[PDB]
Amino acid sequence: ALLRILKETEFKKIKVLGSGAFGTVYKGLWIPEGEKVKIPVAIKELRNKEILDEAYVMASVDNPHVCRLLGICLTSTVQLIMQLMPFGCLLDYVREHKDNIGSQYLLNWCVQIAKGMNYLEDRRLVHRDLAARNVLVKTPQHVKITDFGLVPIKWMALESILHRIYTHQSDVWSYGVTVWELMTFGSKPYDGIPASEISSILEKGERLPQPPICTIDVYMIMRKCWMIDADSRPKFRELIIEFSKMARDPQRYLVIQGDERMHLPSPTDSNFYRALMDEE
Amino acid sequence: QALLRILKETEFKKIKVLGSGAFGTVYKGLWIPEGEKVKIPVAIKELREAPKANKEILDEAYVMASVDNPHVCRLLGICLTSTVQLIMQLMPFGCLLDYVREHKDNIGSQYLLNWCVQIAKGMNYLEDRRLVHRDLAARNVLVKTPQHVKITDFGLVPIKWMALESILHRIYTHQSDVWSYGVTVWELMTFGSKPYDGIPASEISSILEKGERLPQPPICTIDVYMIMRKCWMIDADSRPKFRELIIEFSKMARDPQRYLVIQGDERMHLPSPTDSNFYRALMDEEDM
Ligand SMILES: Nc1ncnc2c1ncn2[C@@H]1O[C@H](COP(=O)(O)OP(=O)(O)NP(=O)(O)O)[C@@H](O)[C@H]1O
Ligand SMILES: Nc1ncnc2c1ncn2[C@@H]1O[C@H](COP(=O)(O)OP(=O)(O)NP(=O)(O)O)[C@@H](O)[C@H]1O
Ligand SMILES: O=C(Nc1nccs1)[C@@H](c1cc(F)ccc1O)N1Cc2ccccc2C1=O
Ligand SMILES: O=C(Nc1nccs1)[C@@H](c1cc(F)ccc1O)N1Cc2ccccc2C1=O
Ligand SMILES: [Mg+2]
Ligand SMILES: [Mg+2]
Repeated sequence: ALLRILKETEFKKIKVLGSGAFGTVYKGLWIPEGEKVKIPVAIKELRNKEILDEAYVMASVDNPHVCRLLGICLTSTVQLIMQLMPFGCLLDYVREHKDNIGSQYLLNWCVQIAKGMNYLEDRRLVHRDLAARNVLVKTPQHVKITDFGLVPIKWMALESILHRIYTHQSDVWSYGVTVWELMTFGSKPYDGIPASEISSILEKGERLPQPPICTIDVYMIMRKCWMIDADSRPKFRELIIEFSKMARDPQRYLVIQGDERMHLPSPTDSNFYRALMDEE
Repeated sequence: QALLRILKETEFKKIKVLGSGAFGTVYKGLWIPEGEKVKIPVAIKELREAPKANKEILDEAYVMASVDNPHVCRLLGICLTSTVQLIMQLMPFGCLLDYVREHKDNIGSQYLLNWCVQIAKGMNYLEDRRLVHRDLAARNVLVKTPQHVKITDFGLVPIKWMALESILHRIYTHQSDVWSYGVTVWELMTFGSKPYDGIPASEISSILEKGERLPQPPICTIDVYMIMRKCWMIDADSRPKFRELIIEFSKMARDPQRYLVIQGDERMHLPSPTDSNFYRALMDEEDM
């Protein structure tokens, strides 16, 4: 219904964008038959036709902060088509802007990721791979969650490392690590520590260090996501409220040098961005 | 208002040339948001002739940057260089004239009538905003997707699209726009034929007073051609209103094969919901 079955003669892979746990992402072109136009798309080639049933679920998501699977091609290697995000993922974005971000942008991203994760919770889809690399930037003012519903030890809750149980509260943990990535401008969590040892350091009660720009107010939220008791860590609905609260007074909760001249887009610039690449 | 972004050079680059018109050349361009590594496709119209003049160009730019309708194009930005350059969204399918030419006979009756409805909706919106188009023609109707057209280059010599009272006097009205709307419909129904082909433009004024109009397109039933002819009546106030045209064409679009006789109209692909959602998610996320 909302998933278009494509045939191989309708799209072309052009450039490789990256590789992850399961799949390689290409920049591609959609070639509508009978037409002379070439529309850019993102294609994930993976590494059971029932997969069609899985595809229908991701084609059925409806939220401004959740990516939708647009099409699939099954003739050979399973290929999936979704809208291409020219800004790439949020992780690469925040690294390349380590010097010019701003508290207003950072806190709003936390709101948007929480909104998307709450939507997935309402639909009872567990992400199982939330991380800054799986948050796509449509525009700098608008981020979207991807590759949900399907090796990454440093984002997994303790109950996911020891036992293989992924819950919405396990997603809350990975949400906490995702915020940490943003607040550290794309730092690698537990840098230098082998993944084999992360299981053990968490039971000793060691967490990720406090980001230098974070007040304790925001750091308490992050740490609250990493509590060993899954049912005691925050709910996504609460995260929306807290971060939305902080976004109404951003300089009070994030201490960034020069935070006054690198703030939210002007309405003229917002209208220009929106008419050009974000009309939803 | 203040929906017009004043762009500076070095923020956009002209890449490919798309065409030239009465005053200006349109390029495919790239917007490079400052501080970013991204290349956003745009359409750029560089005018033809280069002070104080750009204060009225700016005043119109603010007006055209403020239109809000699904079937009316919006001016997005302007660059105030020697030659003024204008920025709007790039329509990769191009104008409706070239589209209907490259799909001659390959178009279904359902498509043709829907375009007439949408152009009328947009032209009625411009009337609601008290803006005279002054240049309605199939070349100034852009195809966003095949199911969605938008009006452009409004509110600013094309003798064969002008009402008689515009040729013999520079009087452009919403009712004179109704005339060019009729000529535009004729273009669509003839799959992009040239209007009054073979008659010199200097002589068009005289043939209209003698009562000669554009011929009936072979695919048009008598009902569709009668609307067209009412658009070209010498009495301006006797021509249809745009909202009446919306109602009329909407009625015919609910039974297109009753009003358009097209060979193979049963083998002519119609818009399927799966294809609609795919087109919209990729290039038409706007409300409609
Ligand atoms: N729709 C898209 N548009 C643009 N770039 C994309 C898109 N999807 C993915 N990418 C890029 O492709 C990279 C790799 O894709 P992916 O296969 O998801 O690996 P990953 O997400 O980074 N790691 P993993 O969580 O294990 O999949 C991402 O980091 C993005 O930079
Ligand atoms: N936004 C756009 N996206 C894509 N193609 C466009 C766009 N605007 C204009 N074009 C193309 O550029 C061509 C030339 O533009 P233009 O200068 O307006 O000439 P024209 O509209 O054909 N004649 P006229 O408008 O009466 O002066 C058009 O015919 C279209 O094919
Ligand atoms: O395709 C995906 N991502 C892509 N990156 C570049 C192009 S597509 C990914 C996905 C996309 C989306 F919009 C929303 C949630 C997701 O989980 N999916 C979907 C799916 C269905 C059946 C089997 C495997 C996968 C799979 O891996
Ligand atoms: O810019 C236009 N067309 C373009 N084609 C390719 C890129 S822009 C055109 C226009 C665009 C639109 F979205 C809606 C209505 C319009 O009248 N305008 C606007 C304007 C303002 C001041 C002086 C001259 C012009 C002028 O020519
Ligand atoms: Mg991924
Ligand atoms: Mg034009």
